[PDB]
Amino acid sequence: NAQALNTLVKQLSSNFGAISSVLNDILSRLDPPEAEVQIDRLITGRLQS
Amino acid sequence: AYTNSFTRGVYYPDKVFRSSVLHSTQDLFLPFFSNVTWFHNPVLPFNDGVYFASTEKSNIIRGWIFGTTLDSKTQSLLIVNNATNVVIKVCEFQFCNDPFLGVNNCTFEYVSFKNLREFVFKNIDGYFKIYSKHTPINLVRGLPQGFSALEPLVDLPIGINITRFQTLAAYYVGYLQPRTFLLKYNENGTITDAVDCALDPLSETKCTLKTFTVEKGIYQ
Amino acid sequence: PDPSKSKRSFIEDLLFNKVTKF
Amino acid sequence: VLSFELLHAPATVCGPKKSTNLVKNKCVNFNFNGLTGTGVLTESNKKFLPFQQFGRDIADTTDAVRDPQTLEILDITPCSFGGVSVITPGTNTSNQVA
Amino acid sequence: TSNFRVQPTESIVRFPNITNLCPFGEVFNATRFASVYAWNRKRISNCVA
Repeated sequence: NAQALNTLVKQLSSNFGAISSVLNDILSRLDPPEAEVQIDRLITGRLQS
Repeated sequence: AYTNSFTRGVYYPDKVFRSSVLHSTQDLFLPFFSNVTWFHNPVLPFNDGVYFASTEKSNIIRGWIFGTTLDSKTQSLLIVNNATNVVIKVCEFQFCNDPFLGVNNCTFEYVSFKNLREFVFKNIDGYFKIYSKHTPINLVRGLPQGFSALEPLVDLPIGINITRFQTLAAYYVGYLQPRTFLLKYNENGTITDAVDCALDPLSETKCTLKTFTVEKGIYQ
Repeated sequence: PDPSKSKRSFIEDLLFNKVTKF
Repeated sequence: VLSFELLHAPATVCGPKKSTNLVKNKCVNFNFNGLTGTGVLTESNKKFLPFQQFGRDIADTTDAVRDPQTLEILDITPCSFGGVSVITPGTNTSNQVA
Repeated sequence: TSNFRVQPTESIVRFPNITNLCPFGEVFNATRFASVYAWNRKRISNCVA
């Protein structure tokens, strides 16, 4: 259960092919259209995790 | 001529405090037990990054020069030591094999056997950086077996192309390689032990487990 | 149980000792 | 007449440095040197080395920061949070809840 | 039914103390310049705008 919870936490930092895993990067660097595509990659990653 | 590097050439990879913990990173680092070149002198290649060290007594070494040419056509990097401190410039000088006596289209400038001094000179392409350490040692010419990490001094926002370096006590040179490492941090934020992941299968096991101790068994 | 203590037994205490973000 | 030019060299004159007063022991939104977040900022004894700017826990999550305007090494607690659950008898018998 | 989360009471920013007068008062308060063709150029760098 420690390995499961720590792996679930570390996967927050994985990029899943998005520009960054720090969500505030996308929200500050990109205009809403392209930001939705990069956030949808992170959602797809974190959700599959 | 050559000498064993033991466990020297570890440096703080990022500006992050960590405590009572094991952390792992992949970057340019000096391999454990590598052959450093022994000296007590010529122009040398930089490769992807330089480790440099000397058995200091009275701050004998006057500085270093780095670049593609080291001989005009571009602002080659110049570094110089005054007392405990450092002078830095980028210069198009074209001196002979006595640049310490030769003493430039410049675009950047800055000013800051009893001992061992150690330095890492690194290009990140996100500009250039320097890491350092100073300690007492036993008066032996060969690098003593022991551990401490090198700490950052400067970022140079200079963009200068580097492929060779030159120097202005015994001394040693080695080269950084893209390698994974494991780093142990004590309570007080300090890197205090390490593993070079590729060194041997036991070292690779330590790095597989994210530990320093391995129990009896079989591990992929 | 030891009544002087979480009123566990002696052997229950060894078991509670050996077994060992937001 | 003052002339303004921009080259590939790193600029040394910026004069921006967005900053505010620093509030301890309350839940607050924050930025330190571009590290953004939100949580309860607190004092700490955590011995950052002079070049260290940020601190992290075992699960890589940030736990401390240097204030760039003082010597303070703060510890960052997350926002206080938790699930809310409603205790109810069956609605057929009473409408009271806790 | 829901998740409680103690909201940010206020917002904070910290960056290094720029707080260094730029050498600009030595030119505006000067009492001697030059001609229009023989103008000078005082290279100003490393300060706070």
